[PDB]
Amino acid sequence: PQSKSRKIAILGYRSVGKSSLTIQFVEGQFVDSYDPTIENTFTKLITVNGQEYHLQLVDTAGQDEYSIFPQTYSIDINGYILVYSVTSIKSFEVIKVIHGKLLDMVGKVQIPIMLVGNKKDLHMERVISYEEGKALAESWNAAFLESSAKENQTAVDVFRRIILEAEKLEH
Ligand SMILES: Nc1nc2c(ncn2[C@@H]2O[C@H](COP(=O)(O)OP(=O)(O)OP(=O)(O)O)[C@@H](O)[C@H]2O)c(=O)[nH]1
Ligand SMILES: [Mg+2]
Repeated sequence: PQSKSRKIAILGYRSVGKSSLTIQFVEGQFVDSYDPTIENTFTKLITVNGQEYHLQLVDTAGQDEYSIFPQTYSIDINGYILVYSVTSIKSFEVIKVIHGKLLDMVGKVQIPIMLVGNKKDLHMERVISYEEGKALAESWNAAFLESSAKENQTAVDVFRRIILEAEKLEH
């Protein structure tokens, strides 16, 4: 099929850069301001290994350890991008919680999860190492990657990887 349609949900603690990361991939530029997100939805094309896709990304509202995981993100989503900020020990802690909640609701289903460490560029304020994010991602059997909403290439690879992990379970 010339074109496949896959829906992606982007979850994580507030201000980690879910929007920026998404904007970078879709529009191509790095938005420098900060407007908390209620929920934006972009539909962009992207080819992964010759297969073109009609990617529908759901850039969700930041969540914290207490917030309840929304049910519409619980069904009919082909892949999840769980992102956190390497400049925040808090985003990392919260992501572990959101991951568990996600798995609960999704029931016993083979849904592809991918962990992303954002703000790779903010060297001076990095508080989490690469190896720590990796370990976690390995505890989940999820593809791990670090990225920078300013480094467009790293933003494209995040969404490219989720597709890659998607097709894997399908097959
Ligand atoms: N230096 C740097 N700043 C970033 C990066 N990614 C995001 N930011 C900044 O982090 C702040 C918040 O980014 P957002 O994309 O709004 O984060 P968010 O998770 O969408 O925010 P919520 O919708 O509330 O969850 C903004 O100032 C972004 O410009 C990055 O890779 N490097
Ligand atoms: Mg936002």
